[PDB]
Amino acid sequence: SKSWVGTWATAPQLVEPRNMPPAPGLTNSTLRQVVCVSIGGKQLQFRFSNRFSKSPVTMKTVHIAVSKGGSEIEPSTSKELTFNGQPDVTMEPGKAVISDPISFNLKPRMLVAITISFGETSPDVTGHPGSRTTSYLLAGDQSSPDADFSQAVKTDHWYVINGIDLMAQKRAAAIAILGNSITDGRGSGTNKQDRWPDELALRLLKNKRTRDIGVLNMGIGGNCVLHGGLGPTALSRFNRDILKQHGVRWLIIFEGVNDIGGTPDKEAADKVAQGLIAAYDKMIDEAHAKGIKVYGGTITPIKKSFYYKDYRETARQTVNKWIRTSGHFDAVIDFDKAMRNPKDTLTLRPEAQSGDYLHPNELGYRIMAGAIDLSLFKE
Repeated sequence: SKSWVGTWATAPQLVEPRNMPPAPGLTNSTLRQVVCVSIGGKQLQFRFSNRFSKSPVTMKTVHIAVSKGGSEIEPSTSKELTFNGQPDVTMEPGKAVISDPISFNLKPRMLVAITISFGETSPDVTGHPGSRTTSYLLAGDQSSPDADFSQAVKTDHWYVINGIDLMAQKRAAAIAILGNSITDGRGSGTNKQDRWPDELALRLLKNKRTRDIGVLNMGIGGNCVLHGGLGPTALSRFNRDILKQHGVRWLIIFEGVNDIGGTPDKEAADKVAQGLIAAYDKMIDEAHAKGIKVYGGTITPIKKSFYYKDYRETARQTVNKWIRTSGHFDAVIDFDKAMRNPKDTLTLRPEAQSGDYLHPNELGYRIMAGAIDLSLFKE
């Protein structure tokens, strides 16, 4: 009568050199990370990824606890994870591991501190650079609940952690979201957990009908759908990051601006527009074959940003016209109409953007989530 449903996830990639951990590095060190769940529950599993590493990675211990802000925890809440009964586990190159199930009082929107003490690690690190959240690193094995991190090395990235799922009855389900920096939260507040999917999670949790619906943010900063970009492309990662999640009954696709932004002329931009349309249809069909409904987000404005060219704007309009009028998506989430300036509809609302006319700010992400009709998520 219960099955696993995702409550938090982050999309993995190979970490670029500029986003690598500062000294003292992960090997033989202890890393504390904070995540903000959506739905709550009582029995959890934790997922860790080595998908983009070519060496094994050993976690000597992993503890979970309620975060009190910053690097501090509520120590009476700390619990150790196990992997086939043992505290330590080694992830094979390119593979993930899932913890044994663990009882934990997980409340909606709880901040969970995950503390990993590592043995040997891989210099090609699997992680999520755009965490929008500070992590804390100490040399050595410092896994005690009373360990002092107040002075740990700060790094605004996530490493290794991949998901939290919980056991839930049939009414619980999750929304998975595929996107780029506009979804994983560039322009959102660091440690404020206020990316647009967070704002959606908050709206769902306060609406009694949707209170058991979780949110899985699979945005990747700089991501492309078709080719290039940062991290694996959306097409490449679709099976892992979307189809293999637990309890997903809806997918939001909101991605493609980076593909358009990378084009050097009209012919390349028109080709990208058609490629994006084809990619959307492929992903829609694959999700439908797994019983998942698919909602399409219109690509938001680019004028006044570094990406703007007249031929790129034409491609953006071609894509948005197809999203709005093809009927291939099960519904349309019109982020473009929510975010565009009423007085200059080709640009973002000035007060709702981060300064670059491409990435929204916190107000903008609130506006975006507020524009989603919650009746799209029914059981």
